[PDB]
Amino acid sequence: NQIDLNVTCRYAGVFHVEKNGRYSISRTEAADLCQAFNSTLPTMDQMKLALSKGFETCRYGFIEGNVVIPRIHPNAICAANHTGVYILVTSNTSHYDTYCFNASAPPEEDCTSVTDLPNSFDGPVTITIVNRDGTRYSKKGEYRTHQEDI
Ligand SMILES: Cc1ncsc1C(=O)N(C)[C@@H](C)C1CC1
Repeated sequence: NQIDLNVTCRYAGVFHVEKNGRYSISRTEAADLCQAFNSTLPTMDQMKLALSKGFETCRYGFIEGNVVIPRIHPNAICAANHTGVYILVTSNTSHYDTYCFNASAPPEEDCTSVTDLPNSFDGPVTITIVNRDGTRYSKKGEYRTHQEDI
Protein backbone atom coordinates (compact mmCIF):
# COMPACT_ATOMS: atom_id res chain seq x y z
CA ASN A 1 0.00 0.00 0.00
CA GLN A 2 2.27 2.76 -1.30
CA ILE A 3 2.14 6.21 -2.91
CA ASP A 4 5.17 7.98 -4.46
CA LEU A 5 4.99 11.80 -4.57
CA ASN A 6 7.63 13.33 -6.85
CA VAL A 7 8.19 17.00 -5.88
CA THR A 8 10.20 19.91 -7.26
CA CYS A 9 12.06 23.01 -6.09
CA ARG A 10 9.75 25.71 -4.70
CA TYR A 11 9.57 29.09 -6.50
CA ALA A 12 7.97 31.81 -4.39
CA GLY A 13 6.44 28.87 -2.45
CA VAL A 14 4.97 27.11 -5.50
CA PHE A 15 5.93 23.52 -6.37
CA HIS A 16 4.80 20.62 -8.54
CA VAL A 17 3.70 17.18 -7.24
CA GLU A 18 3.33 14.13 -9.53
CA LYS A 19 1.72 11.02 -8.00
CA ASN A 20 3.00 7.54 -8.95
CA GLY A 21 4.68 8.80 -12.11
CA ARG A 22 1.42 9.32 -14.01
CA TYR A 23 -1.47 11.83 -14.27
CA SER A 24 -3.57 10.43 -11.39
CA ILE A 25 -4.79 13.20 -9.11
CA SER A 26 -8.40 14.50 -9.03
CA ARG A 27 -9.22 18.14 -8.06
CA THR A 28 -10.49 17.01 -4.62
CA GLU A 29 -7.41 14.89 -4.04
CA ALA A 30 -5.15 17.77 -5.09
CA ALA A 31 -6.48 20.11 -2.34
CA ASP A 32 -6.05 17.34 0.24
CA LEU A 33 -2.55 16.52 -0.99
CA CYS A 34 -1.43 20.17 -0.76
CA GLN A 35 -2.96 20.33 2.75
CA ALA A 36 -0.64 17.48 3.81
CA PHE A 37 2.35 19.70 2.84
CA ASN A 38 0.77 22.61 4.93
CA SER A 39 0.03 24.13 1.51
CA THR A 40 -2.88 25.12 -0.70
CA LEU A 41 -3.60 25.08 -4.45
CA PRO A 42 -1.86 28.19 -5.84
CA THR A 43 -3.89 31.11 -7.14
CA MET A 44 -3.15 32.18 -10.74
CA ASP A 45 -1.34 35.27 -9.26
CA GLN A 46 0.82 33.06 -7.04
CA MET A 47 1.66 30.84 -10.04
CA LYS A 48 2.57 33.86 -12.22
CA LEU A 49 4.99 35.14 -9.55
CA ALA A 50 6.55 31.61 -9.29
CA LEU A 51 6.96 31.59 -13.11
CA SER A 52 8.73 34.98 -12.94
CA LYS A 53 11.23 33.51 -10.40
CA GLY A 54 12.23 30.58 -12.66
CA PHE A 55 9.45 27.95 -12.34
CA GLU A 56 8.53 25.82 -15.33
CA THR A 57 7.37 22.23 -15.82
CA CYS A 58 6.19 20.09 -18.75
CA ARG A 59 3.16 18.63 -16.91
CA TYR A 60 -0.47 19.66 -16.47
CA GLY A 61 -1.42 20.32 -12.86
CA PHE A 62 -4.22 21.91 -10.85
CA ILE A 63 -4.16 25.44 -9.50
CA GLU A 64 -7.24 27.21 -8.07
CA GLY A 65 -9.74 27.37 -10.91
CA ASN A 66 -7.75 25.84 -13.76
CA VAL A 67 -5.29 23.14 -14.94
CA VAL A 68 -2.04 24.71 -16.16
CA ILE A 69 1.57 24.31 -17.26
CA PRO A 70 4.02 27.15 -16.32
CA ARG A 71 6.44 27.69 -19.24
CA ILE A 72 9.52 29.88 -19.56
CA HIS A 73 11.26 28.38 -22.61
CA PRO A 74 9.32 27.46 -25.74
CA ASN A 75 9.40 23.70 -26.24
CA ALA A 76 7.35 22.05 -29.00
CA ILE A 77 6.20 19.14 -26.78
CA CYS A 78 5.41 21.27 -23.68
CA ALA A 79 2.19 23.26 -23.90
CA ALA A 80 2.33 23.48 -27.71
CA ASN A 81 5.44 25.80 -27.62
CA HIS A 82 3.72 28.48 -25.49
CA THR A 83 5.36 30.57 -22.78
CA GLY A 84 3.72 31.97 -19.61
CA VAL A 85 1.15 30.13 -17.53
CA TYR A 86 -0.47 27.95 -20.20
CA ILE A 87 -4.07 27.13 -19.41
CA LEU A 88 -5.61 23.80 -20.48
CA VAL A 89 -8.81 24.59 -22.41
CA THR A 90 -10.09 21.35 -23.88
CA SER A 91 -9.75 17.87 -22.43
CA ASN A 92 -12.06 14.87 -22.07
CA THR A 93 -10.40 13.79 -18.81
CA SER A 94 -10.23 14.80 -15.15
CA HIS A 95 -6.92 13.57 -13.63
CA TYR A 96 -3.67 15.53 -13.69
CA ASP A 97 -0.70 16.31 -11.42
CA THR A 98 -1.02 19.23 -8.92
CA TYR A 99 0.72 22.43 -7.95
CA CYS A 100 0.88 23.45 -4.27
CA PHE A 101 1.76 26.75 -2.52
CA ASN A 102 3.51 26.93 0.86
CA ALA A 103 3.38 30.45 2.26
CA SER A 104 6.33 29.95 4.62
CA ALA A 105 8.77 28.93 1.85
CA PRO A 106 11.59 31.28 0.74
CA PRO A 107 10.52 34.15 -1.57
CA GLU A 108 12.49 33.15 -4.67
CA GLU A 109 14.08 29.84 -5.91
CA ASP A 110 14.35 27.19 -3.21
CA CYS A 111 15.97 24.06 -4.68
CA THR A 112 16.62 22.39 -1.35
CA SER A 113 14.95 18.98 -0.96
CA VAL A 114 11.62 18.34 0.83
CA THR A 115 12.25 16.32 4.02
CA ASP A 116 8.78 15.99 5.63
CA LEU A 117 5.02 15.59 4.95
CA PRO A 118 4.05 17.55 8.04
CA ASN A 119 0.27 17.50 7.93
CA SER A 120 -0.71 14.03 6.79
CA PHE A 121 -3.08 12.17 9.12
CA ASP A 122 -3.13 8.66 10.61
CA GLY A 123 -3.55 5.93 8.04
CA PRO A 124 -2.17 2.77 6.48
CA VAL A 125 -0.37 4.00 3.35
CA THR A 126 3.43 4.19 3.01
CA ILE A 127 3.79 7.66 1.46
CA THR A 128 7.17 8.47 -0.05
CA ILE A 129 8.26 11.96 -1.05
CA VAL A 130 10.75 11.67 -3.90
CA ASN A 131 12.99 14.63 -4.66
CA ARG A 132 14.48 15.38 -8.06
CA ASP A 133 17.92 14.50 -6.62
CA GLY A 134 16.56 11.07 -5.58
CA THR A 135 16.54 11.75 -1.83
CA ARG A 136 13.47 10.36 -0.13
CA TYR A 137 11.32 10.83 2.98
CA SER A 138 8.75 8.14 3.87
CA LYS A 139 5.99 7.94 6.43
CA LYS A 140 2.95 5.82 7.15
CA GLY A 141 -0.31 7.81 6.91
CA GLU A 142 -3.09 9.13 4.69
CA TYR A 143 -4.00 12.48 3.11
CA ARG A 144 -7.15 11.65 1.07
CA THR A 145 -10.37 12.78 2.74
CA HIS A 146 -12.75 11.76 -0.09
CA GLN A 147 -13.50 8.00 -0.40
CA GLU A 148 -13.86 8.19 -4.22
CA ASP A 149 -10.18 9.27 -4.37
CA ILE A 150 -9.09 6.05 -2.55
C1 LIG B 1 9.88 19.93 5.17
C2 LIG B 1 10.54 20.89 4.19
N1 LIG B 1 11.73 20.59 3.41
C3 LIG B 1 12.08 21.67 2.59
S1 LIG B 1 11.08 22.93 2.84
C4 LIG B 1 10.11 22.22 3.91
C5 LIG B 1 8.88 22.87 4.57
O1 LIG B 1 9.02 23.65 5.46
N2 LIG B 1 7.56 22.57 4.05
C6 LIG B 1 6.40 23.18 4.67
C7 LIG B 1 7.40 21.59 2.96
C8 LIG B 1 6.74 20.29 3.50
C9 LIG B 1 6.61 22.15 1.74
C10 LIG B 1 7.14 21.59 0.42
C11 LIG B 1 7.38 23.05 0.78
